[PDB]
Amino acid sequence: KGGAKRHR
Amino acid sequence: KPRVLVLTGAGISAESGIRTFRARDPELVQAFANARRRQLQQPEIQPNAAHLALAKLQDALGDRFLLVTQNLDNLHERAGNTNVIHMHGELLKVRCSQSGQVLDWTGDVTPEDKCHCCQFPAPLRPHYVWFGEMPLGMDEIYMALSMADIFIAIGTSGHVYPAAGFVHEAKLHGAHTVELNLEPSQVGNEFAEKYYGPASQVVPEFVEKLLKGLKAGS
Ligand SMILES: [Zn+2]
Repeated sequence: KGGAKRHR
Repeated sequence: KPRVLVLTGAGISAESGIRTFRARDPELVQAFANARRRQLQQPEIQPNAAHLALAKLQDALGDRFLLVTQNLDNLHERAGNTNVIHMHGELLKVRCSQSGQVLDWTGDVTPEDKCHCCQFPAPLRPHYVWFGEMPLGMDEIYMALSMADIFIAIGTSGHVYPAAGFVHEAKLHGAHTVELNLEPSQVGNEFAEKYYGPASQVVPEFVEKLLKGLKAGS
């Protein structure tokens, strides 16, 4: 969970 | 009564005339951001029945409700929701590049515009979160997920993380999961209950269903 905003 | 957490995406604002933001070059990027901010100030742009049903839901549940959105628009606020967590920030805000303080902003942003929080005014930066950047309000969101009895995702594609992982987090913590979408999301099969159709129809119908089951109004 968490992390940068990212596409699949 | 039960705690309810709602996650919304671009699909819920589509019927209000709001398109996906940027599906690079700073000047062009600023122009697009400025056009989208401007769009939000037009009288013809209004919250739709789906937005309004979510305000009714917060009115019924009070502090047992939390709305988290991926959207940059202010339509949830205009509909009457409060304490909306914008995990990807907002178009009608900017951030001081120096202090990090967030400011309301309605007009164009230009390199001429400066903060009023610092000893010597600093440049303003977007408040929205772009791909690669860190989302907002995550501690509060994960805390809410860990306590939610029902998790409802509305108008989300299932393509954008961390938001697309929330349904998994909900499951891990024992929440009932509901998807309300125009069509199945990338993680549609991960939800326990799901309804498909235009948000302006599907969301008010579900909210009525839920409120009645909660014996908490209409
Ligand atoms: Zn400042």
